[PDB]
Amino acid sequence: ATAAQAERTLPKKYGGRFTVTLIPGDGVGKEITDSVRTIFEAENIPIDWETINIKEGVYEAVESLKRNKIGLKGLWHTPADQTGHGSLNVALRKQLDIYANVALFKSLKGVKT
Amino acid sequence: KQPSIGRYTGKPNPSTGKYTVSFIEGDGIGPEISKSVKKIFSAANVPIEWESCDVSPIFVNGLTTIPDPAVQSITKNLVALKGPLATPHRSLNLTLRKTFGLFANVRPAKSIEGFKTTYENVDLVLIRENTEGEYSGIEHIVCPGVVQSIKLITRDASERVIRYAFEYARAIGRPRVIVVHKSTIQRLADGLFVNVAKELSKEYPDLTLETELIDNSVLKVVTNPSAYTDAVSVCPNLYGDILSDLNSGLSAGSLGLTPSANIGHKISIFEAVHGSAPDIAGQDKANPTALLLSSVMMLNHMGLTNHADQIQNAVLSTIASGPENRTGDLAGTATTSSFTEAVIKRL
Repeated sequence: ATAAQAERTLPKKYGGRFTVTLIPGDGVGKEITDSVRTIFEAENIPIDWETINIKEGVYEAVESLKRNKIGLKGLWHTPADQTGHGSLNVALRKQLDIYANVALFKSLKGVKT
Repeated sequence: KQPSIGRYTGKPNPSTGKYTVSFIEGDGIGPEISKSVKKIFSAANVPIEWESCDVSPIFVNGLTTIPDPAVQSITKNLVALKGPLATPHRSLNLTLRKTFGLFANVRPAKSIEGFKTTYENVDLVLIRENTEGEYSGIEHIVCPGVVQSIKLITRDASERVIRYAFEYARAIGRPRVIVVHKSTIQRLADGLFVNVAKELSKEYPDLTLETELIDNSVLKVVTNPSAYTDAVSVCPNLYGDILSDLNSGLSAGSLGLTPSANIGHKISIFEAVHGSAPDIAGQDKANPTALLLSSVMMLNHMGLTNHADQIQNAVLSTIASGPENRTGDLAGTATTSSFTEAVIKRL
């Protein structure tokens, strides 16, 4: 059997159009994501957002990403109190075994540092 | 007597005493190996005139066809004797069987007197289905990396080969007739072949029917070739193609000595199974024995027993004794030329 038609493991794509997951999340999340949307449709980039919003529906974020394979997200908020729910930023990563974080610290020309 | 199944319809050409037979000299050593046969035939006074024809293929509808000149000739005279020919979209030999309704390959492999090979007392006869089986054109790409080759086995095609086998076994006085198969893992396909023989078995009570797996047919034949000297084995296309080229390997170690007969319902072609040997062509080194024996097979098929036995029992078979005779391929020193006259002497 397998190889060509298989490939249920690349990023969601239908006739040239990727379907990426969008998780705005808490705080400036909602605004900062929108900025990207706007720049994206203004550049007519062939991607369609599947966008999700949420206490334990961190399930639905996982389930979505498992379909699309790729996502773009802001940060969720995390309680410090005892009966608070727990990161669920880490929950997302642990449940998808997205085990590697890369942060890029490169200074920018027009910024006083 | 001879086999009812591919019966020759005689009729010598009323104007001459003779029967008409298409030749097809073929190319390569064909020409020399050919007139070698014409001469030896002349000398023995064979009731046969040669109507040579050319099978160089046309291409009506992209599908390779065979020329009208040669078709009319061969359908008329119900018999032809072809030598070797070269290699041209459809197998030349295939469109040759399809246009003349040839369905059975008869392949004998017998030890030659005065030519020593590793195996001894090998006298083998095998009939092969040459219509269907593994060799129908049917194969499919069912998906990306997956292929199906389809083996076709029908009772109609099986019946008429198995018959010619019983009837041929009877015509050469062999008691046993073996159905080579593999009903073991090809239950339906080979099973049908086998059953069709088992059912035909009854209307040929003088012969005894045995059934053998290729497993054993190949094992036993190589351990001891003579255990099948009362043979006639019938088998589907693939087992046949292999066993016959094997049997020849036993008898002579190559197949420069092997004759084949391709029996059709009303037509029949008799050919040598060696190649065109293009590099030895013209230099007069070829070895007519192969084609020559196919002549004999043809004679018998036509009814000219006396002549066949004459040209085989004496001549060639006997002249291939004495290294001054023989050809380069058998240690001998003789030319195609000297082999032919040296043959005619003991005619």
